[PDB]
Amino acid sequence: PKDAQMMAQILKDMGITEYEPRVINQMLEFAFRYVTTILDDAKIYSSHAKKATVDADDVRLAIQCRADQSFTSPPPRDFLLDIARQRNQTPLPLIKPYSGPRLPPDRYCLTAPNYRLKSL
Amino acid sequence: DLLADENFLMVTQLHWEDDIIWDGE
Amino acid sequence: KLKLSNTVLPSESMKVVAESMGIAQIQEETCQLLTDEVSYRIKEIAQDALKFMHMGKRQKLTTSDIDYALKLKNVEPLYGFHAQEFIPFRFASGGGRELYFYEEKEVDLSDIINTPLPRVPLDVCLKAHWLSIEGCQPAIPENPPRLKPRSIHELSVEQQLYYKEITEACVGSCEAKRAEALQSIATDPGLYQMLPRFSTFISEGVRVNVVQNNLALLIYLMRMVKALMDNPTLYLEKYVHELIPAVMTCIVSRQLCLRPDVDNHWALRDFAARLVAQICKHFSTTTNNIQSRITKTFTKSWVDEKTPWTTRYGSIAGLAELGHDVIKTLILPRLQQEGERIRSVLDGPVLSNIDRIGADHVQSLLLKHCAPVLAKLRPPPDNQDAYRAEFGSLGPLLCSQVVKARAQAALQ
Amino acid sequence: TPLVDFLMQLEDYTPTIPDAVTGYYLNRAGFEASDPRIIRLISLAAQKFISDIANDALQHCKMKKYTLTMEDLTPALSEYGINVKKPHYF
Amino acid sequence: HGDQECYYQDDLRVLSSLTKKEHMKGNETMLDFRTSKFVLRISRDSYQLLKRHLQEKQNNQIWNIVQEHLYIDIFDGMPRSKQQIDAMVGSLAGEAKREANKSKVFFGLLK
Amino acid sequence: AEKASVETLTEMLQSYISEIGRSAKSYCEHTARTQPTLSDIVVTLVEMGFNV
Repeated sequence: PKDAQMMAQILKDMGITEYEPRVINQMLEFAFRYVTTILDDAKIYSSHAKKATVDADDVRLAIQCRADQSFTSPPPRDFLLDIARQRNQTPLPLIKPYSGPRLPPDRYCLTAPNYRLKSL
Repeated sequence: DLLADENFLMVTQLHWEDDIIWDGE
Repeated sequence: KLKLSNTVLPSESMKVVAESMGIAQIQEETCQLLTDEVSYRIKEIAQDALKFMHMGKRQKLTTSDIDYALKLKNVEPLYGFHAQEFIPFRFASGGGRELYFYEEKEVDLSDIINTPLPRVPLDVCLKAHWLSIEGCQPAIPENPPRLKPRSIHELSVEQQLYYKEITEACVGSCEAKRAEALQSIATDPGLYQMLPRFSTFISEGVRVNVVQNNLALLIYLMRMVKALMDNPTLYLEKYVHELIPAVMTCIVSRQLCLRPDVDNHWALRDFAARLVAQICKHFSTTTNNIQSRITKTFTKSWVDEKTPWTTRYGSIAGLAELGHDVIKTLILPRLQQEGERIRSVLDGPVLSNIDRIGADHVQSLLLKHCAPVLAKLRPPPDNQDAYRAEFGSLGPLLCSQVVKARAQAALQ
Repeated sequence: TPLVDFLMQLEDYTPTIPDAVTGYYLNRAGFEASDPRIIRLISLAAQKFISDIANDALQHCKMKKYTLTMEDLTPALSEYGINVKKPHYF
Repeated sequence: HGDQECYYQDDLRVLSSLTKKEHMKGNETMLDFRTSKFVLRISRDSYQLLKRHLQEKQNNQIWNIVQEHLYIDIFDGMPRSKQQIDAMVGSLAGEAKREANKSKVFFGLLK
Repeated sequence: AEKASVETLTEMLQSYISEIGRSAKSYCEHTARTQPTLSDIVVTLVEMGFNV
């Protein structure tokens, strides 16, 4: 196909030699889902600005307002290094010698009487 | 191509039919 | 040298999607703006789905890797639908859509119900074996592969003792011993470099074992040949020039021992020999050497006047098991001769010879082959007396065999 | 306790989806088969969702019965807030 | 891109994808590469030839990029061979300073 | 039925069983338990809008 032969070149440019045949079919299904939610929001933004033609600033708005919600990322390095030094300053606690099975408080564990219904 | 290994395998170069024993005695 | 490029999706696919949605009259710079954004998100996910491939220790990107790569980027793994509320399915993968390019795009709703469900495979188990014994890798099936000096034999004494045990087990004194020895022949990877001595033991054995027609000795040797053939490791067509005249002799030879009684096995000796004969013509095939040579010997065994009837029955079986077209092209112009031979055995009173038994077996085999040869190339109309144009050998019983074949086809 | 009564009746009830298949997709998400009746209620809830979507799609087909097309699933899931996607790339 | 060392192909492919600004504003690996400093351990025998080609005004722009984005950690010794430099490079913001690898580490076993 | 309409609906069915799997396990483990009762699914199905 046309758009399915370009999908095998996006993977081969990323060095993916081996892949399942259903991999191309659902990256095209995601790419179709992504463009019919940019352009669906683009004509919502065009009707907000009251213009009959969806021009390039509408797609510039609908991309950056969908990328502000959908595609997130891990926390940044200046945020990870601040919560590290706030946590790594606290000294390590000592251990009670014969406390038993060392566990968190019981509202943080998964150890409850764990009931079930009576069969009748 | 006549120097291919198969040409020299003795199934293709031997009258092995003569071996089949018919009514031996 | 690296000529790495940046491949994006085509823009002429993005205008088709836009005008099939209600957004008409889009510019090219508007349309190029769509295809570099979505081609980045495909590249961002396929680079992120390659993290799950490496972590799962696979070299193939499965369909579930993109489901976790999408969930990692806070996008729902759902592909077919998108739920604005997101509450019915929250980042839950539905496994994609089983769709094709060459699909039918319309099915009947009772076709999907009546098909049998695939078999759930075996659960995961833990088996242990040995990669290395003090440095050496064993050849188990869980592993992949001036006086001149006094010379040594090319076999070890463990290998020579193994050959002696396997050959003394394969002469069938005990049946469990045979069966293991046959499986040992069927899957020993190191059974090459011992194969000349096995081929010579087979060949020499049949020839001094037809001097007195010792049927077991022969049935065990034919099973040894069959166990030699299905071994995938060894290279056999260097030794097939000894293997083939041994099997032809089992099929085309007279029986020196009691003519009746074990003729039932004799038919199987000719059944096992014709099976391995057509398996040898299936493999080892080059132009006009093996299959045509045994076909020519079988046909001049057939057209030979006044044959031994044991040889006749064996050659008939041998030409019979050669496949679809061979009986379609060879058994056709010969029915009258077969009928005349049957009539001669019937008329002559002589009953204490083996001629009558040979005739009955030959006629039954020929009639079964003729039945599908007919079921295969014509409709089943006029199955009562039209076969009387072919001397009336099998007739209505042949028609009943064709009907049974049709019932088996309906069951399939 | 109407639902507690229903789950107690769910023993001796065989649902349209097998428990070897409903329990497979529950084990995939950490839900382990402690009680068969709970697996059966989950199976029946999934069945009701698919059946309700199908019945709405049939009312749309009757308005425009017989064949279910993607243009019947599209307005049927639109009141659910689910925008279904055409394939369009095969 | 094609005069870059063969070991860098993966990073080079991620970069070929990155063409916009907002594509890089949510990558968080090239965002931390742009703010950090490449360490670039070089010898003093080779740094004298480098600084005699950068302190001149003829190349004051590439010298401005070097002293903004690159650390240079100088060691006094022989210049390393190519198959020894190939053994210790390969990372992003790589070949870290010797002042990081000089802390006292209690690498012994307990009793 | 149409072929793409069947693989659509059986993808919503697998995603629905997998969502009561992940959410009723989350509601019971929030209450420090390991296997879910009836009261954990009738709150799971409420949070998916089911009208039990």
